[PDB]
Amino acid sequence: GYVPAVVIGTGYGAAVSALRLGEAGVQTLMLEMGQLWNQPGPDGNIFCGMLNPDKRSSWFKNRTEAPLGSFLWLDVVNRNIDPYAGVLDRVNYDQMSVYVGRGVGGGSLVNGGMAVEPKRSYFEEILPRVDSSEMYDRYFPRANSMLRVNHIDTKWFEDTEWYKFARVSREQAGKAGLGTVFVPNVYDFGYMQREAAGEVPKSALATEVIYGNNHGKQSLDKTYLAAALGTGKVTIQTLHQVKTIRQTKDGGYALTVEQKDTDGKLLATKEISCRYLFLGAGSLGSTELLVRARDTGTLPNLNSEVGAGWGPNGNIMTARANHMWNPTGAHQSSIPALGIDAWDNSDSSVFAEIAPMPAGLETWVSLYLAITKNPQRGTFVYDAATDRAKLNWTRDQNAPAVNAAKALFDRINKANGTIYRYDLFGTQLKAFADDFCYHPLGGCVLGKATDDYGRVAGYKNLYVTDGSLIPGSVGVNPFVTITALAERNVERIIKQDV
Ligand SMILES: Cc1cc2nc3c(=O)[nH]c(=O)nc-3n(C[C@H](O)[C@H](O)[C@H](O)COP(=O)(O)OP(=O)(O)OC[C@H]3O[C@@H](n4cnc5c(N)ncnc54)[C@H](O)[C@@H]3O)c2cc1C
Repeated sequence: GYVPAVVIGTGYGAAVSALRLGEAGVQTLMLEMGQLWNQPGPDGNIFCGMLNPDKRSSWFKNRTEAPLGSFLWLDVVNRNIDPYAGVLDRVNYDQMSVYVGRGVGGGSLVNGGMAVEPKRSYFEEILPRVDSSEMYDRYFPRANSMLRVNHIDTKWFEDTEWYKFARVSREQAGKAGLGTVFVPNVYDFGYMQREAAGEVPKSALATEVIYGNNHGKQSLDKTYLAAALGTGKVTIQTLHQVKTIRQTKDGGYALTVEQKDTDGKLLATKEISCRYLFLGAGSLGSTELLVRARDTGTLPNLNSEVGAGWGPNGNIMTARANHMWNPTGAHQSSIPALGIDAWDNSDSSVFAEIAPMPAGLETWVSLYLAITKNPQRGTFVYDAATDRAKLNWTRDQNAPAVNAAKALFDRINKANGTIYRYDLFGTQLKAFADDFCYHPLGGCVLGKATDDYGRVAGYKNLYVTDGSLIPGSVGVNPFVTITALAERNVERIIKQDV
C-alpha cells in the first residue's frame, strides 16, 4: 500500500532521514532487505564471531571466508554453510569486491565503529558547492552526539595487553617521523574496559566485529533507528527488497518490493506507493536502483551522471613483518583505536588504520587499512540481460592508491629495517590488497546526479541520502560524513519540500 514517505534501506543515510521525518510528523516506512538482528542463534548469541563463523556471517554464500588479512590463520575455521540472509555481503564485481552490511542498521552492524570527521580543507575540496560552515558548526556536532561517539581512555589504552598491537605500530611509525592519532568510536570504551576486567560479556575482546558485535557497539539500531521508532511515525519491514521504482500516473512513486524468508525463498511481491521517496540503499544499492530505473524506462528523466563517479575511498590493505622483539600480542581488541595520519590533501596523502588481527596467537604481523587520494573513478553500467548494475572498475585504476600506500609504508620499513608480508592475500606474492572496498563512495554524486541536498535531478520528491552522494573519497572512515550530510539534507528537504 500507500505510505506518505518510504525510505529504502536502514543504514546511515536512511536512519537519519527516517528520524527527522518522524519527528516532523511524516508517517514513514523503511524497507530493509536484510534481517532485524535480535534473535539468539544456536550458540545463544545474535552474531557469530570471527573464530566461529557460520551462516550468520554471510549474505547468501555457500562457504564462510576469513577476514581480509587473516586467511593464513583463520581458513582453518572456515566451513560450508547454507545460503542464508547473513550479515556481511561480499559483492563481487569483475575487478573489485565491495563489502557491505545487510540488516536493520546496514553497515553499522559490521563496521569497526570508527567515527572520524574529515579534514575541513579536504571537505571543501571535494564538495565546493556545500556550505562548509554549516557542516562544521551544526551538522558534524549533531551527528557526533546522535551516533554516541566516545573516546578511549588514554591510560587504559597505554596499559592494556589488548592494544599492544597498536602501540607497536605507533613506535615503528615514530621512528620514521610519522604520527598517530586516537580514533573516536561508537563502541563503548567504558564497556570495553569492563570486558578486559572480566566484568561483562566480551565482544570486542572476543574476536567479534565484522559479523556483528554481540555487546558494546552502538550500531544504528540502538541510536538513530531506535529514536526513529520512538517517534511513533516510523515502521520497519525487514526481508523486503525494493526491485523497481516508477513515477505513478497520479503523482508520487510506486515500488515493486520482494518479501523473502531467511533462506531466500520468495514469499510475496508487493506494490508500495508514496509521496516522498528516500533512497538509503548505499553506494551500491541506491545507484543500482536508479541505473535500473533509467535504463529500463521507469524513471526515464534521470541524467547521465546517475551511475558515475564511484571510488573505493582509496582503500588499500597492507602488512609489515615485525622484528621478533616486537610481538603484537595474541590478544588484540577487534576495534581499532589508533591511526597514522599522513594526510595533507596532496596526492601522497595516507590516513591508515592500525588494524587488529584476530588469530589469537602471536604472528608478529602489523596490518593496516590505508585511505588514499586516487582520482580514478568507476561507473555502474546497467546490464539489462542479468538486470544488474555492473561496476566497470579495473584493478589498474588502484595503482595510484597502491603507490601512495607503498610510499608511506616504505618509509616505515626503511626506518625500522623491516619488510612487508607478501603472503596474506593469496599465494601470489602480493603485499597490497588492491581489489577490495569497505568504504564504497559515489554513484549518485551530490550536485551531479542530484542537487546539493540529494534531490534527484529530473524528479520532484525523490531523494538520495547515503554514500552514493559522496564523490569517491573523504580521506577518513566515511560514516560520520554520511551521517552529517544526511542531517543537512533532510533538514533542508523537510523545510522546503515537505
Ligand atoms: C568491514 C567494514 C568495516 C568498516 N569500518 C568502518 C569504520 O570503522 N568507520 C566508518 O566510518 N566506516 C566503516 N565502514 C564503512 C561504513 O560502514 C559505510 O560507509 C556505511 O555503512 C555506508 O552507509 P550507507 O547509509 O551509505 O549504506 P549502508 O550502511 O551500506 O546501508 C544500506 C542498507 O540498505 C539495504 N539495502 C540495499 N539495497 C536495498 C534494497 N534494494 N531494498 C532494501 N534494502 C536495501 C542494505 O541491506 C543495508 O542495510 C566499514 C564497512 C565495512 C563493510
